[PDB]
Amino acid sequence: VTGIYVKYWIYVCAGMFIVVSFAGRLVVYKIVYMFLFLLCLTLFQVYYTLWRKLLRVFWWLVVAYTMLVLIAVSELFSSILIPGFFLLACILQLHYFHRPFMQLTDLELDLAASFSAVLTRIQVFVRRLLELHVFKLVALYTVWVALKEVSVMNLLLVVLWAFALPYPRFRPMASCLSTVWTCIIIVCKMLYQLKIVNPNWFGVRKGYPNLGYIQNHLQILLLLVFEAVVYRRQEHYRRQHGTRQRLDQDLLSCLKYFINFFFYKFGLEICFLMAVNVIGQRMNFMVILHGCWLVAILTRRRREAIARLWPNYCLFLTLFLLYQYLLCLGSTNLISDFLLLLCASQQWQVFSAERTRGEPNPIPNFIHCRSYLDMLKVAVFRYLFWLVLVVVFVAGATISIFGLGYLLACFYLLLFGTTLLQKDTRAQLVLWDCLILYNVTVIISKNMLSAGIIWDSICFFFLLLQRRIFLSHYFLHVSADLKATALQASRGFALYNAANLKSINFHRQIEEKSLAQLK
Repeated sequence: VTGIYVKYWIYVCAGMFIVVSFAGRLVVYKIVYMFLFLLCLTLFQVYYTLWRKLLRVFWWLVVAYTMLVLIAVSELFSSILIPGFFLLACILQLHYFHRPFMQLTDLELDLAASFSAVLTRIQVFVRRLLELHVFKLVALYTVWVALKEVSVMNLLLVVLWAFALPYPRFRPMASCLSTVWTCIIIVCKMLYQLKIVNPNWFGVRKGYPNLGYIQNHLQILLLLVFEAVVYRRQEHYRRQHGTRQRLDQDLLSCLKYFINFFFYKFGLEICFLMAVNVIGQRMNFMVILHGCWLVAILTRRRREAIARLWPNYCLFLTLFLLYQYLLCLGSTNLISDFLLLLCASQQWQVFSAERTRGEPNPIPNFIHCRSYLDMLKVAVFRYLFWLVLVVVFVAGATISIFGLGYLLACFYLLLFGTTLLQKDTRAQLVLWDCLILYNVTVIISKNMLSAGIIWDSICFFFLLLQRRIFLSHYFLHVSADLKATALQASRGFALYNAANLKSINFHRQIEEKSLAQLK
């Protein structure tokens, strides 16, 4: 208990600074003290050496605050309980928790196993997803900036995020510099709430309540500081304390080999899917140019020429995003377009990972006999190639103002699916590319009207999934079934002939016995 009472210092101080607002109007009394304290904590964290080594600055800030507030000054019973207890909690830390909470941060009934293992593994996955939470901080930053209320030059901070997203030379330096620029933006935000207003690059919204007009920037710089705290805890956990082949034992190892590499050879597919959702949601000629370049970057075949266009993909993203935000300035569609740029940035990052029969060999074993692969592995590998025609048909249901062509297409496919696997993969991929092209025509065609987007997008999604299947040497042994089932049919026909001959000569003898009985 003494560790929990001697370590919980910085978060409780930030809680005092967060609940220490609204003791008067916009002055140096309540809010500006907490703003300067959060800015001092930001300078201590981003100065890369005062993460826990500015106890002189902490004690001197407590000393200056208590000295000015105690030698300077129903309404006089909570402010002395606010800042009086602020100085009292600073001195109570100086007597209890300024030595222990700052010295330990140096650099020199069986739920307990699930609790500790989940804590350590959630910390590890939270670091690997704290790169992704720098991305999610960009996400919530824009989703509060351009989707709820415009912050203090929100275009500038979201633009810092915007060129921070695709570039790894920016990311470690520009992450801390973005925390510093968001802290300076919060300083300029709380310095803009003055009372001399005398009542397009400022947007002074005249913040009334003096608490709500900072939380979209205070929580933003605080999320960047939570990322900085995760980086510091990453350094601390580094100083202290599935395989691509071992997935074939159970479904949890499949989930481990999935979660480690969920975007690895899946990425550009989900990129195109998010592009499809963006084109569906945006409804603009900007989305028409977006879909023109997206379908053009689909129009070449492999994962190699498009891999050369993928730095050019990041190039048109960086050419598009800032101009789009400033042109809307002087949307939520732009927020999900930034999410699309985030997925494309992730792909542009991890494309060239050259660090790292065969697995095709246990697969004809793995079409009937597995621990738990086959129940899902060939339900994927066989019982989706028909289900795609079901979702083609329901896309032709809802609304088919012209969807009859893909009804006739799934008619041809529904007749020809037994033998289209029996084609070789060249013509298979030819006809699949033809089919996905004739799909992605119609979405941009339904963008040229100035509903029914989701079923076409889901059809497209399953089409990318089967394209991954139809390349794969994992699928070749499911395809090897079809040569056998094409060959052995006449033997089964002769088996039905022999079985019904057995039935007829089973019934003739019964009738002979009954006629003998009657005679």
